[PDB]
Amino acid sequence: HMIALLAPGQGSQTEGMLSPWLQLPGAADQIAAWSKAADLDLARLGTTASTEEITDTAVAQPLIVAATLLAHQELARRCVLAGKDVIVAGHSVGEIAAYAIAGVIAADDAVALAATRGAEMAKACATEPTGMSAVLGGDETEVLSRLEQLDLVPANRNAAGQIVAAGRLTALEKLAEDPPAKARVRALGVAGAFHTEFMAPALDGFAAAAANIATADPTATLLSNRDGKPVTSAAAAMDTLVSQLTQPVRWDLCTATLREHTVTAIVEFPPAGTLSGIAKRELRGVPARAVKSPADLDELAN
Repeated sequence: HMIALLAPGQGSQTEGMLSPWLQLPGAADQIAAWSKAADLDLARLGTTASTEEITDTAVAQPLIVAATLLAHQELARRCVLAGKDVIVAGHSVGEIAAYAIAGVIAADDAVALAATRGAEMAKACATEPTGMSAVLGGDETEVLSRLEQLDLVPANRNAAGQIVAAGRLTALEKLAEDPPAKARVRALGVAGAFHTEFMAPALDGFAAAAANIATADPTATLLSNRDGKPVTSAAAAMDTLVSQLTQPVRWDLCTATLREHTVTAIVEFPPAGTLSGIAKRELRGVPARAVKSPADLDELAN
């Protein structure tokens, strides 16, 4: 059989998200090591900081990856999944955590790389007034067509009827003013058009950081948001990760690939979001587990 391990992206972070994890043995110590690598007080950020302060992309990205890996670390500690085949996939910034889960990069380097990705993208959000807006429902063709008409990018293709448009706020506003029939448009609380050319100025810093990190070929099937296909080599995986900075997240293609395999169970790492639910739609009959507390890293075995 095969267990799908899914790593969440931005939008799922919440105040105190690390509290229930800093109780584990070695947790606090790892956050200290990661706080150093990312030059960020992740400890206070994930426990006391306000949801508003942590919504800053420069912070939520490494914080989300940190939460994800703490769980993975503990999961690795108890060897609960030792011996079981897995397929790994992450959404957006979640890919960095997915890479660490799949053994491409060390956890400390993953968090620091995530912190760089956040600081660089934050910088990029300042070069143009951009944003992202979820578009739910509506006739797919009409919605997508409308997006191109407005110079908007379908930065996220998450599932049928589940897309995220991104571009200049100016174009996002014209979208919300006249939405395609039946389509709901909701502006997301993000500083810019992630996964689009508008993040281009963040490439240099992100690319340089990635090129200096020690990598290894994935120890497990690792999918990419690029096209839902696996990246089989360290180099291919990293090059794709850097490139994803300005490219659409094809989450729909990733889940389609999961279907191709014999995924018998779905595990979504914290801060648990909506990946489990999205993955359920295509992998019907497959049980899912939302990891939001250490008291969950047990059932995963059975």
